Amino acid sequence: KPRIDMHSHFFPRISEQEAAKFDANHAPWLQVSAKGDTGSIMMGKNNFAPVYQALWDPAFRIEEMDAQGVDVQVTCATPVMFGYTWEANKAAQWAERMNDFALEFAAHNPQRIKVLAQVPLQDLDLACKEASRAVAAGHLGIQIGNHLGDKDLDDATLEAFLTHCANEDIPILVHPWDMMGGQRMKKWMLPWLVAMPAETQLAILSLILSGAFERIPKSLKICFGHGGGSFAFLLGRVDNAWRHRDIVREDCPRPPSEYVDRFFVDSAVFNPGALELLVSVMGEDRVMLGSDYPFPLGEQKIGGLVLSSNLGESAKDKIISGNASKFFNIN
Amino acid sequence: KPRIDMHSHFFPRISEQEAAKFDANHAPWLQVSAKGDTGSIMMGKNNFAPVYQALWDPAFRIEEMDAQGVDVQVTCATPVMFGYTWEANKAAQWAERMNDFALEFAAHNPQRIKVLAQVPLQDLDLACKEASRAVAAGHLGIQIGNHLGDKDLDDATLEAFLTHCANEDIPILVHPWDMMGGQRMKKWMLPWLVAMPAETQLAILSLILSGAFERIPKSLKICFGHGGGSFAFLLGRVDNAWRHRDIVREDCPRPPSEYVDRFFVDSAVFNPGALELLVSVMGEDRVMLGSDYPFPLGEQKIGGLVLSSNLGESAKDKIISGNASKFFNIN
Ligand SMILES: [Zn+2]
Ligand SMILES: [Zn+2]
Repeated sequence: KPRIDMHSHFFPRISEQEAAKFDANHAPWLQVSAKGDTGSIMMGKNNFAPVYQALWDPAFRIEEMDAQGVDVQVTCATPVMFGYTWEANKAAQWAERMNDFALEFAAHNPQRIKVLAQVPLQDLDLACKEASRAVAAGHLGIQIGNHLGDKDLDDATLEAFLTHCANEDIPILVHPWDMMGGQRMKKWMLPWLVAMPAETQLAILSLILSGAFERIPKSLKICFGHGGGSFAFLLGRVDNAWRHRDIVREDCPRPPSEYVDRFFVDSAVFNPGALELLVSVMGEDRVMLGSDYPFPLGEQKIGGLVLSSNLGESAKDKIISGNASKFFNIN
Repeated sequence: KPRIDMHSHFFPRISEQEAAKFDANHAPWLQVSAKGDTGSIMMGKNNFAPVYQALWDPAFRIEEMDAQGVDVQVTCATPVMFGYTWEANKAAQWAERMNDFALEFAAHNPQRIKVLAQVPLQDLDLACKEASRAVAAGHLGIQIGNHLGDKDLDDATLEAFLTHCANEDIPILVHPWDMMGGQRMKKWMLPWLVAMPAETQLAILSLILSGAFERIPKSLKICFGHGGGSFAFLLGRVDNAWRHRDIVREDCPRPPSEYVDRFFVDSAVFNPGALELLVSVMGEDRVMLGSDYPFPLGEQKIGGLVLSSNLGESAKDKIISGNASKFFNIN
């Protein structure tokens, strides 16, 4: 404290009516109960997901932000409302509305509620254009899904989007999404426990092993959700492959582990042993506090894992505050 | 002072014609150079994967085990030999043929070379039979793939098999294979770095979260390859999902981390920090030295990682030999 939570999500107060004007049965809208405190995300006229009032409603969130030790919270879209599968124009039309909706959300208090914007990533131009229009309008950066939906980061198109954002000092949060294991992982929220970490790790490696970091300006500010999934733990596995296989080493001139200095992670790894190794790999300068609020699989006690750790005080302040102040340029 | 490597692979001297009897298209076979030093595993008339002499030649393997300081090696099928997609009776015939080759491989030196059996896992009745048969013939246990198409370890067919092995005191090594991810990970051996440790993690969580460990006798000796993939690192994320989501908790009565007392992992994580986490999670009693010999991205210097670690002499003895001697019953 100043305490920054850079990983959380919102959903806009849109009517099914307005949603249908985009798509009648594939654009998400928000159903609210009589007594406000509950509701649900809807796809068609049929329920999609039940949802906490904290997801929308900036006023209710602030009270929770006060109850948590949380001064500033960055929030961006729920992966559902991405729409990387729609027509390019309908998506870019949709993109702008959510981003304006996000600012109507951060209008309730623009000091404590910062917002990242979404792009139509299926269309490079519109994506790049939407990004600058939104960051200039007051969004602090961009949140993208981690793939789309079959050729991963590394794809020269997505590399180009990263160059655009890097050239204009646009910060990126990369979020795992649209996993991933097919017709498996049906129970116990397995996609969140197995697939999400894997997606996130895939995205990172796809940048390192393609040698994308050799072509992208160091101006690139890029953060990866959920501690970078399983990346930090499996890194030694990767270096070993790099050392014994020409194919792993062909587009990657340095040991993959060299590249940790070209990206950020959030701290959401839910375990002191694991947070320690994450910092050991990433450096205290490259780990930012994120909660994944207000999702049940997020951190309930926001900052509790960091504050309670055997990390230095120097390290704690950077993670809780220092790193996100510079990354997003917040003061 | 003895050294036991409990994770290595072999491939037998099968000719194109003998494999042709099983399947002209899908039966793997071995093509050796005239000198007898290079080799290729073939699928039908097609080149699958390049391999070298240590895979098939136990004389050449012994000298390599001599150079490496490994006293006793436990080896088992290369997963391409599984034939889980085949017609059952054909696959059962194959399994037996393969497991007889494995006895003949071990014949060169049966005190230093120990084998695990494969099974027609797609058919429970035949699988149990072949497991029993093979162990009575000299195998110290079974190696199975971690899944059968969309069947993960929580599937009743797979749980019945484990339950059989438990009752008959047959140890199991669980190996990742037939990796998820589709057309997504085609460069830099990404399926090995990303999908492989995720598969292994899914196998473990599938037993844990379905409550399968509550139904399977505590006598079951079961080990997971490559340190149980990313399991140990992402355990916190699991325990936290279990604590805040009833659908994650529904079939699993205890916190997922309590189940580390029901299984083992090999030590192949390629990083002293990762090894330390792993041991911290599993305990020095539940981690065993395995190299993934003789594949390019196994451990080239067998035992190097464990030996250069800050672990006590007591824990090193266990991982290097102690644990496997009791797990597999070796002298
Ligand atoms: Zn999230
Ligand atoms: Zn292996």
